[PDB]
Amino acid sequence: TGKQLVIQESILMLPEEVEEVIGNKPESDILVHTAYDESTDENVMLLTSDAPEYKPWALVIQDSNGENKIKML
Amino acid sequence: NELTWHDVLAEEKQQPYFLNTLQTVASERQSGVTIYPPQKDVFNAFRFTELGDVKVVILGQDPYHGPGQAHGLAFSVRPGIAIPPSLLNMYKELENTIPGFTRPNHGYLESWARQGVLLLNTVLTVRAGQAHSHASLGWETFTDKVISLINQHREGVVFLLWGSHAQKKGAIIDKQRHHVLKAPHPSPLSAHRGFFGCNHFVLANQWLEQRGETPIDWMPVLPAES
Repeated sequence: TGKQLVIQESILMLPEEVEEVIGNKPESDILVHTAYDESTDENVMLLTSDAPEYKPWALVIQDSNGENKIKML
Repeated sequence: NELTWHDVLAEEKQQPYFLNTLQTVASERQSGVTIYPPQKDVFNAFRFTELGDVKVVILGQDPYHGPGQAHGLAFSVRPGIAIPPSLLNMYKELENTIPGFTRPNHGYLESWARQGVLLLNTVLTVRAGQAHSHASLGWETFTDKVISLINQHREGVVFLLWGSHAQKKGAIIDKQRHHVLKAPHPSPLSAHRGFFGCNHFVLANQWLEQRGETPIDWMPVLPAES
């Protein structure tokens, strides 16, 4: 059923906050866009730059116990 | 002496930066764009918790850009909207830290508000589906003032500062006039490794009783009316 990847929130983080997790360092402010799902209990995050660009930077998949599946875009 | 949300807010509402902000938003609405926290709700944070009742202060960025989510209070959502990632995790810290606790079934936090928990966002409006879009209107200079006044005319207030953006950055309060706890944002991207072990909620309650002030019930309740 092709439908909506509903972003539930968008948190603005500084580059040094993201580096701390991703391992890579964003050359600007980042916007963490999170979609939840209590089917697989997963957190889908799309990290893009600050407004008004929203230039995709990374995609992060996290499971019930906090493991992160990172991918640079 | 000088004890209400008329504090400077009687001048800080006459100021050009603030007046312009309001209009520029007023126009945008009327112009066709649907800005989000309905004009009626925009100031709810100050409505549910008066300057003198502020015991704790939790800082948020800007409101929810989704339909029906935001209602004027940081982190909180309306009575039937999915509990957002960061509020979801906020519940996790409580489910463990506060032993009386147990999780609600919604993210409506007006309860905390009326107990003196100020749920203040730094920027008060946002465009539908466009995060941080009103981040150049002046809400921040209005919200900085707010924090100043609290740090000026009040004492012993607990500030829960989460995330490099709220924490410090725009939060340079008098460390002894008030109790400032810091930690990383509760967002899945950072909740783990930093946030989850902090007992801000409990600590914020340990320091209150310590002063005689009644503690905060951190478990969400649900009224309504009609």
